Amino acid sequence: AKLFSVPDFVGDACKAIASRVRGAVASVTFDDFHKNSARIIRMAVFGFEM
Amino acid sequence: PHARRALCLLLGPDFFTDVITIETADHARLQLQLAYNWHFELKNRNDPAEAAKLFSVPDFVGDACKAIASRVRGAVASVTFDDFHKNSARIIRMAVFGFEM
Amino acid sequence: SLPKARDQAVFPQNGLVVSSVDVQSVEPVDQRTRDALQRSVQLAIEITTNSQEAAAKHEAQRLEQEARGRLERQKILDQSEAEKARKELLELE
Amino acid sequence: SLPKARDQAVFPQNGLVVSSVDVQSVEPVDQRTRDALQRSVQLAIEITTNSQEAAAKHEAQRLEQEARGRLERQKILDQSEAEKARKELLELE
Repeated sequence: AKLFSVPDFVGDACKAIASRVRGAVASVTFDDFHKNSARIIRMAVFGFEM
Repeated sequence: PHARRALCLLLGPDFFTDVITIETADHARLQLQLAYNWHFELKNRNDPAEAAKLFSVPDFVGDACKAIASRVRGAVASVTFDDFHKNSARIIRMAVFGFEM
Repeated sequence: SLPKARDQAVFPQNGLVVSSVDVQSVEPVDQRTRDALQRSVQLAIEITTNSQEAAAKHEAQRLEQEARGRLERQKILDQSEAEKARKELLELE
Repeated sequence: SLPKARDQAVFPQNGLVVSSVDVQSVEPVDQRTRDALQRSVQLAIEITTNSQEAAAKHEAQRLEQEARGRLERQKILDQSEAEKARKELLELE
């Protein structure tokens, strides 16, 4: 039943990832955001070191 | 202030698609859409006192949005626009629950 | 608790306790605090633009000067080889 | 309690006690305290803009001067290598 906890899980996932991606790209120049585009966006989503 | 009305108090995790109008130390007036990932917490889901404490505030959605918006705006008020955009999520997330743990 | 005061604003007349006080937004109503601090906005943002463009100009000068630096050394090293065999030039000439 | 006075304004005539006195807003009604202290507003906010832009100009000069500083040193170190092999240049020349 915890599956149906959030009733709009699609929107929740999209908004959370969009927010964190935008916040992390906010700290880098356009040159950096295009050199390591996928790299920084993918570390933006789940930023950690493992 | 009073738009929605329902018979049930949603306790499950949800969000508020709220937008604030904040102003940083560089006076930069910017509006910003928030989420407020929230969920009600009950350690003993049978006690009448704690269970009725859920309905203490009758507009908990507005209360949460206003409190987080106020504290976020106040904390971004102490930083330049450059800082508020470099550490955007960092400072806004420490704004909501500022401490050191 | 400079130092923080307390966490209770109590009125002894009726027991009314203001747990906390929250202020939402400073309005100031006059149009002259308004788009005159807005010229302040323009200056306080132009300073940021000037700072970042100056730093980038310095880094551009970094690339230019490091370039000229080993430009000199490589002009130098190729003249080294040229003189090494100008030795044979002038021997045989 | 300079020092705070008390917390009671009592009238012995009828026992009426003013526990506290609260004043809401200083109006001053005249239009000349008004948008003339508003020119004061414009000056007291322009001073803030000038202060922050001056500090940012100084930090821009910081980036520029530190840049020129190791610009010098790296011009220097590349001339070091160039002269190191100008040794071989002039030996063999």
